[PDB]
Amino acid sequence: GFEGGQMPLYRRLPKFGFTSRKAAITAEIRLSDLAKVEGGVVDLNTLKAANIIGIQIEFAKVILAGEVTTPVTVRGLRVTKGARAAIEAAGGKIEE
Amino acid sequence: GIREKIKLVSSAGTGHFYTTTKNKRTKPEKLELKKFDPVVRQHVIYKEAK
Amino acid sequence: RNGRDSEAKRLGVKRFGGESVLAGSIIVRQRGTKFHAGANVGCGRDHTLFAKADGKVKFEVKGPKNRKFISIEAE
Amino acid sequence: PKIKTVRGAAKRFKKTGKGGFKHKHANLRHILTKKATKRKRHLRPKAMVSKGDLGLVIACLPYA
RNA sequence: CUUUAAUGUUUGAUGUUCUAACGUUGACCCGUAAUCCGGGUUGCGGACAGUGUCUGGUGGGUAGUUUGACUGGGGCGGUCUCCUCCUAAAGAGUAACGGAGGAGCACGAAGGUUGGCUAAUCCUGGUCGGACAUCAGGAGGUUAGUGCAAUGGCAUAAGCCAGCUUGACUGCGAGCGUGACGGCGCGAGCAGGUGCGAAAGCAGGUCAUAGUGAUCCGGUGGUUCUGAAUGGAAGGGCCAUC
RNA sequence: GUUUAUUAAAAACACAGCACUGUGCAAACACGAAAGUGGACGUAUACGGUGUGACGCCUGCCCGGUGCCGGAAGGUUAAUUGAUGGGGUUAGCGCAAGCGAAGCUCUUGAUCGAAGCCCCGGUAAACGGCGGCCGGUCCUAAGGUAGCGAAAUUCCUUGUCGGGUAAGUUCCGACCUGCACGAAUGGCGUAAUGAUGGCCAGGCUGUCUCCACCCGAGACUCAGUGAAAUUGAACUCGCUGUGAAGAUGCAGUGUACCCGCGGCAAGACGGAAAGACCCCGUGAACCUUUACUAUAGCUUGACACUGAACAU
RNA sequence: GUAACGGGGCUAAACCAUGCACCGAAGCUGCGGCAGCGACGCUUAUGCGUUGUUGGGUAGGGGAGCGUUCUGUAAGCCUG
RNA sequence: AGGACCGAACCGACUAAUGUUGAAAAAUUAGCGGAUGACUUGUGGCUGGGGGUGAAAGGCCAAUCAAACCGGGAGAUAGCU
RNA sequence: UUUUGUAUAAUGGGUCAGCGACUUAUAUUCUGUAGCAAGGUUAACCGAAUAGGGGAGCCGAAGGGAAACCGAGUCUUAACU
Repeated sequence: GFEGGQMPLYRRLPKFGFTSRKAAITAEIRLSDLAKVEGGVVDLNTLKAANIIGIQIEFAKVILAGEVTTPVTVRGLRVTKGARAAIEAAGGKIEE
Repeated sequence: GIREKIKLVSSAGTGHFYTTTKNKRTKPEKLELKKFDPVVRQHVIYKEAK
Repeated sequence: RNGRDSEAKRLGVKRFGGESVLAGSIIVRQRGTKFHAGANVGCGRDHTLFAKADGKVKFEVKGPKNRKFISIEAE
Repeated sequence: PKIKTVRGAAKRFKKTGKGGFKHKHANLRHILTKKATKRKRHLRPKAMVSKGDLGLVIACLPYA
């Protein structure tokens, strides 16, 4: 980053933002991962068992990515509108 | 130089203010103008402050 | 006593007669209105002439004072 | 040893989807009365680092 | 409960006295046939002196350093950022300690809009009137004016005058120009709300181009975005601003 | 007398003398985290520091500035102490915006608080300073006195006049328009002393006109032993030109049979030392100071060690 | 040291104009060879009767190799 | 009597020549200053490097001194050759 | 060698022989190559030890926003053509 004594880009531009501690414990679940779980029911503890999310993740949210082709039960996880439609199109269920 | 900075504060209580300058020596009367307040989305009287 | 100058302003005709222009392109940058504006040409606050419609640049001389006008002809 | 991130750059830049870096604009911190509202409105959004500076930013942010 | 007399009584203070802390590089005894040290007796000082922590002043005694660059060597002098002209070779751009001048502001009207208007100079006649004050007409046609340099512009006036006003608005912005970059600049048009005009429309400051300072640290107003067990709060972010 | 051992011996240092100043003895001061030691087994006729530097005549005026010393009405001022205010939290009340005791808590900072600095006076053998104006007056702290002066000090300058020489930028004497002397960072003289600076004279001379001859040690030859610096390679001439700009080496031309020895130093930008001058490097080291930031030491106060009575 | 045609020398062997000829380079053509970059037709892990064209080079970038010691291949092969 | 005088030893070092790959990393020859004093000299001891010592020249402290020598941090750093 | 420029009278080398200078470690990005492929791969460790186990982890398949948050969208804005 040295520029011959000209004030470099990183010192020339301002700082912005802050780092959230919620983000490190939030995670994202793709639709492909819903069938990798064992038992057919989807939840934080069973996803952790199936190694989809880390041990320290406390919050998860299913998103429309991939395909789901089996009935699946979701509990205790947020779900996007598209992921909700995709889950319910395959005879699934979503619970809060 | 002489001409000092002031703010014109909304009379709608939104806390919105414009910022301008004024020559205090000549024309010392407080400035007052109808300006647009975006918090309430109306034209409102703004009064000199600071 | 004479070691001073100002940064050159890059003024002049940026887009010449007959060339195609998209709307909003500066035609000429100028101190004062050396070129005036005609059809589909707007004058800016610093007298910049820009195209208000997509077309082709045309130069002309009009009026009693033989003043130069920039117009945009819709292609 | 691991490369050490330059933490000032870690605070000044964020990586985007395609690989570019976003940043906040300079000249929007403290002499704001004399500046036109158009200028400040255009400075407020974020911007993408340019080609000439991409190499320097990437050197500074190895783990971005 | 208002006020006001005193002391046992708690620390504040001045003073004087005292001895038991503490000092003695006073005397004598002992350890001890020893100008050290220690103990002891006695005298002289005495809560002073002096030492520890904290604190204001002083402090080249000592220490660590800084004391620019350009530059027809270096130094002394000058300069260093911005705007106008010329050099600059009829697009842009273009150097020298090349030739000449300015800026580091101003204005809530000197901004916006509607309506209206047209200068300098001279000639002639006319009270105080002079070469030059106001008036009347004539020639003249911008030789004026522009808030401040210069260049380029300006009569549809961008110059002058008056009425109403706050668009010196908020979010955005097709598309362009100019920069290595940081950035700078112009911009039709869309949403909101507004001023003037019967209306068409004009208005996102001023005839244009100088009037400026990145980042970090921090101060103020707003914003429940975050808030380290939980609820707050501190602190941080975002917006406006110093 | 001493001094830069190894380019400087002196006008430099020291010195007897003198002045100021500090020091009352567990002295000041110094070496020492300290104990202790020197000062000194001394005691103001002593000891330290500082300056000047025998002796003779002397040593003028100024305390405005810096320093030191003394004294003080008052101003500001640290640590410590913590009056009052503001905010967070929650008991509670609230058909609720919201209010909000106590406790803990963040923040403000009333009051007390020494020296120092501000102010007054002294001190120049402390650091230092010492006029103009018109033929009385402004300014200042005071306006250079005595003595000396082209000087170890005088730029113009080889100042002017004189002495000495045929001829004297040197020397001696006088002068005074002292660029830019001056009185203990001493002024002016001074007999004696000096491997001290300058000038003049007698004597003496190979210093010189101008060199000659001679005696020894090398040089030269012979026998023995046997270095050094330097060195890209050499079949290593002159001139005129040219050329990274001063040619043995290029171009043109001239001269030149091969090789030693004794000599001399014009060139080989000869050898020796990565120039010491100059400049540069955000190089180094030392020294200075009212550069900055610190700090030892000194000094002020508060708390601890640290108590009792008494009076106001 | 001639030293202001490079020299000799030149009254042209100087200058002007006009002609035809010759010399003259690592330029161009001729003959033989090497390499690269392409495009081509037979053809295919391609090369060629072919064809056009390229081939000075510092800093530097890219491609392909030679050789040295050591390890396996290797108790193999060579060697009194 | 004398920090008196001339002058050997002894202590020094003013001038000149030589020498400068020296006889010698400071000397030789000829002259030269002091030479009873603040003299000189032998033996032993003490003062140590931001320190000593200095009749003071930044002099001397083992041929080294505007901060000795040895070992270490250490392959300091060198935008320079 | 260094330079705009060196036969240069600019540096370096007396000659020979031997030695003498882009390395190693760990990260990270790109290129070639090999395996696997919406998957890829293990570290320490165990282990009769280059096997095999070990998926703790790491990168990838989802981005936007300072963030909560939303999500093939999201942010900006009261809202975007």
